[PDB]
Amino acid sequence: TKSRFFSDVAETSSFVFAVAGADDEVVLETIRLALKQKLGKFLLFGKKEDKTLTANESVTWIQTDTAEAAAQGAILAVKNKEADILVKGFIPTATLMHHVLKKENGLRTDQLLSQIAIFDIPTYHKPLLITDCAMNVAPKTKEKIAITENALAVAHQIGITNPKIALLSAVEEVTAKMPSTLEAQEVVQHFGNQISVSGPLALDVAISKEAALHKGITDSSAGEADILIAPNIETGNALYKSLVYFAGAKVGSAVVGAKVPIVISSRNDSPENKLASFILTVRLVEK
Amino acid sequence: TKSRFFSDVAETSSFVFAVAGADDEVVLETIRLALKQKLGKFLLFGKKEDKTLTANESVTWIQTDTAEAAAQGAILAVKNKEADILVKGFIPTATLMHHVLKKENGLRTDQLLSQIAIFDIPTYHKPLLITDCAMNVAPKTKEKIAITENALAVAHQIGITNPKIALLSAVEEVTAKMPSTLEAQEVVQHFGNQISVSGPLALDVAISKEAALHKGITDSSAGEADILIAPNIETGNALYKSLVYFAGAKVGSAVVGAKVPIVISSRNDSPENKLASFILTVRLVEK
Ligand code: NI
Ligand code: NI
Ligand code: NI
Ligand code: NI
Repeated sequence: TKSRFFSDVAETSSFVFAVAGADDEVVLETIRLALKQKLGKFLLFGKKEDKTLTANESVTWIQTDTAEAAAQGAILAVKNKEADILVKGFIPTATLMHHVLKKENGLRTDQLLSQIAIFDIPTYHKPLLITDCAMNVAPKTKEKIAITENALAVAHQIGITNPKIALLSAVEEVTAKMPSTLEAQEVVQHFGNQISVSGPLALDVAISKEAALHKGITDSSAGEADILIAPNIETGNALYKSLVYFAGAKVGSAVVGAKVPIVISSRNDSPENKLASFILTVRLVEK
Repeated sequence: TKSRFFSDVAETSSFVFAVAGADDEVVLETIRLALKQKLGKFLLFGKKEDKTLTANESVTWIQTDTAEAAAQGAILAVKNKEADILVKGFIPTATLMHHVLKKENGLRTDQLLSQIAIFDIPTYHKPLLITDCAMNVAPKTKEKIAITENALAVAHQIGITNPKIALLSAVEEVTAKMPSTLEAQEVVQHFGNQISVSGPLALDVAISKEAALHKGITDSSAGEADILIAPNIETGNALYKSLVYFAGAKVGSAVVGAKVPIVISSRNDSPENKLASFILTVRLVEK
């Protein structure tokens, strides 16, 4: 038997999702699913109301004929404590973040923003957090620190014990030929022994006891990573997708580091994984 | 029912493997397995003979007390047409390649060398080639071309029809923020319509019809990639490992682009996957 982050017991909740661009089924489907299980309530900023959806007592529609004003309103709702979670609707991520990063809008803090995802992978025995798979493109040491910090906050917020973090690379030898290894090393040195952080580690070493041993790695944090820190966006994303498409993984994803959790789902995500993202952000709301 | 590259019918063969540093079980185990099914014959350059192994009529032992001379002999055996396949034994990859790349040793050609791997993934329906997962660290456009060229040669040599190639990235929007996308684009433009090459593509788009459609990608080469070209080593390697450790994949791997196929297996690989690498290189030998 394994540990699962997403159980068959529906998290319920009264938190408010502000949806920036509540249009198109790719956006609405997830909202329906949430309502079905009462995951929370919704503030919808959109062009064309779905009056079959907005009849729900937990739904309120805010007409916005502009993607600009759609992001703008959803952002302000959160700023004013009217919504707990920011959700990107049918608009570009660039448009949402342009407003999210606007300091006067008060969502930004000192932290780098980063995407993070939590996976239930049937061939793993516990939940796996992977970051950053969708936002930070080529983070260097400083950014990787912040990304790891955000991962830590997330682990703590959602009840992952004392997480084992693995800075991912292609090898565990630190070499000038492969900067990801060097940056991995310097991230590890930032934290020292404050947390269980290690790397550079290839993936096998990070999540397989057998592989570690075969590579002469003898501790008990190897093969048990709770959090992987991608070396670059392409690695994080490939990994994310292989888990979903080949490993049969269930995954919830969010952008963290702002005053509220942000959902930024992609067009390809299954309704189930997009719901899972809602659930994750609900689990991330600390009052 | 799916197509499998590695069948239950054992490829047999009379080709000769030259093993550079035939020592330690991590190296020998694979050789035993090959012998069991008569995959081919062996020229072993090693420190300490295994006389239980070398009694085999298909095995000949060449005493070498140096990793240097171990690589050196295995290389010369291939140069002289005494062996068909070069296998790295219990020595560093750096030591093997130092001799492999020595032009006077005649293994090198005009081509970039690259690692490539062929996967049978139960949740995919046909074999998947992924490159480069272990050698080229940060290939740019020129290198990615060569890598793709090597992939093409490999596809042709092993009977993969007209392969669909996908230049992998985190997104399909080409942007200056993410050079992998730009380089992907320029690789695609090198080939034009000579082959089915496309990208930048995130992984979902490359190997899932459903995902492509969800992203407004309407052809019939999407969701059917036969070959993925990694944007960088960390992505290729992560992908390789997730397939093995999470997707239950069977995988054979080789370094290609030299006069003979080269096996460079890692300490963590299962004996089965290492055998699979032997089989792949047997399949790669063209006389
Ligand atoms: Ni606490
Ligand atoms: Ni520091
Ligand atoms: Ni032909
Ligand atoms: Ni060109």
